[PDB]
Amino acid sequence: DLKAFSKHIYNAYLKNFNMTKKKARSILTAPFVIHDIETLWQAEKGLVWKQLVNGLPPYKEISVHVFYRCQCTTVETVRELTEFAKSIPSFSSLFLNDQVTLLKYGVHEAIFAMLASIVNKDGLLVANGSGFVTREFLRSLRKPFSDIIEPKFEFAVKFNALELDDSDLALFIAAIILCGDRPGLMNVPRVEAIQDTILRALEFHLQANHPDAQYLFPKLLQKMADLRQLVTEHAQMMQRIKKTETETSLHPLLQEIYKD
Ligand SMILES: O=C(O)CCCCCOc1ccccc1CN(Cc1ccccc1)C(=O)c1ccc(-c2ccsc2)cc1
Repeated sequence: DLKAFSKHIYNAYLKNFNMTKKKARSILTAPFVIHDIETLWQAEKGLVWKQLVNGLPPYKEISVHVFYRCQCTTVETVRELTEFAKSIPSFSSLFLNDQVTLLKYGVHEAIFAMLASIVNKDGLLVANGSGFVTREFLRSLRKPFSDIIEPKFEFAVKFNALELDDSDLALFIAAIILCGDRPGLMNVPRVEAIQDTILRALEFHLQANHPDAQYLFPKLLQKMADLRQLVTEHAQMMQRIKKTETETSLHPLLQEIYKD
């Protein structure tokens, strides 16, 4: 019963996401390194990006350009997370408006967790694993763009120290999205009941896949709390960019996510 619930979620994870954590870490341990303006120009003229540079909004400056590449990945990851959730029968049985509520308030927590896999202390992978942007370069961008990036590195390296595999992540992501505390949810008891079953699946999976791990499941529940604070800080910083970087465009889907 529950063993099949989990594997249904695991198959949805493998089907709807392109790069696994296993692949990400193997690459991280070669990609073209982006560490300065010159290598960023070469990467944009040399590497193959999911989003064609010509499709981005008009050029404004280096910091803004990186910010647009950031939006490309988060919007692409929202797309995959939406198909991942829709491949979960219990998620698809909710009314469409509750599905949107859960994605609206959940995808960024999910993004900052799942994409921790492509990050290490030195930087993170870009361009489908073909590039590697250095943390030092991202820190050298001008405020406020350097400010929004650093907190995610601190989380990702502490998160990666838990050594979750893709099977753990699949359940963990499902649990983030199916969260009963999201504002404006219609059928709270149903979402709460689904989240509880996912968490029960998570614990059963962990104690089998990580029999010698100490306190791993409560450690992950604390990371769910951390992610909420991370996203809260992120949304505050995004509202400051909207306010004072009027020249910077925001993808319409993210405008809808941050509309409040
Ligand atoms: O709110 C939104 O969704 C839009 C506003 C996002 C602003 C904050 O974005 C980031 C902050 C910290 C780290 C990474 C990202 C963005 N990001 C997702 C992510 C990956 C790991 C962990 C958490 C998130 C990326 O994958 C990424 C893609 C491209 C580049 C790049 C390309 C050429 S020069 C730089 C750099 C990063």
